[PDB]
Amino acid sequence: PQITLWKRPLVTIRIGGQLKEALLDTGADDTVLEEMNLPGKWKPKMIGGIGGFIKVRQYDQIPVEICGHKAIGTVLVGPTPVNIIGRNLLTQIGCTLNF
Amino acid sequence: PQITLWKRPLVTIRIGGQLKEALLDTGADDTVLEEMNLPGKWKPKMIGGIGGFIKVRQYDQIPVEICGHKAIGTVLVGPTPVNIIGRNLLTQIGCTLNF
Amino acid sequence: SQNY
Repeated sequence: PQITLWKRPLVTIRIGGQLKEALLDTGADDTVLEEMNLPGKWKPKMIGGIGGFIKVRQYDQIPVEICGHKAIGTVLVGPTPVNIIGRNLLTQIGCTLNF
Repeated sequence: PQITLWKRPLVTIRIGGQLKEALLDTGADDTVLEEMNLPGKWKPKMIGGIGGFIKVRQYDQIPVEICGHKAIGTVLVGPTPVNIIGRNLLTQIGCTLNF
Repeated sequence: SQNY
């Protein structure tokens, strides 16, 4: 699909058997999801942006489907205000910026 | 152009006669630059990011050339970790996300 | 307002 930027580019994702809305974020290196009790081993991590750092849990090799396009990689889980799809998954679904 | 996302979507902008590098960021409502002088009136504003909220200076109707494409609009200046071009100017240059 |  093509997503214009008049509005926040919110799309449906499927992760861990849950359907969610998530923001396609070309500014994010990583994918950060709202607090959710995923099974699996994790490692603690800190990620930053405007306003500073939040503590998150890093899960590896998590299948995530984004608008029907499959992807699998690292997802960070913690108190983000919004589910964020970062470049690690955006590259797997073939996502580009175009102008 | 078409910009893939295996690397950070960093581009050169011109603003206030000066060249800077900035991240094309579909996850940002607004355009936030690191500390710098801009001409004209500004008003204090607060914005939110992943780590919490910050205080910025808001400059309206600022011309910004982005990868050769002209925008004129709001530029926020404050303690962001990287210069970001948000949707307010991305839309002006006709930027979409495509996959 | 919101910038991720």
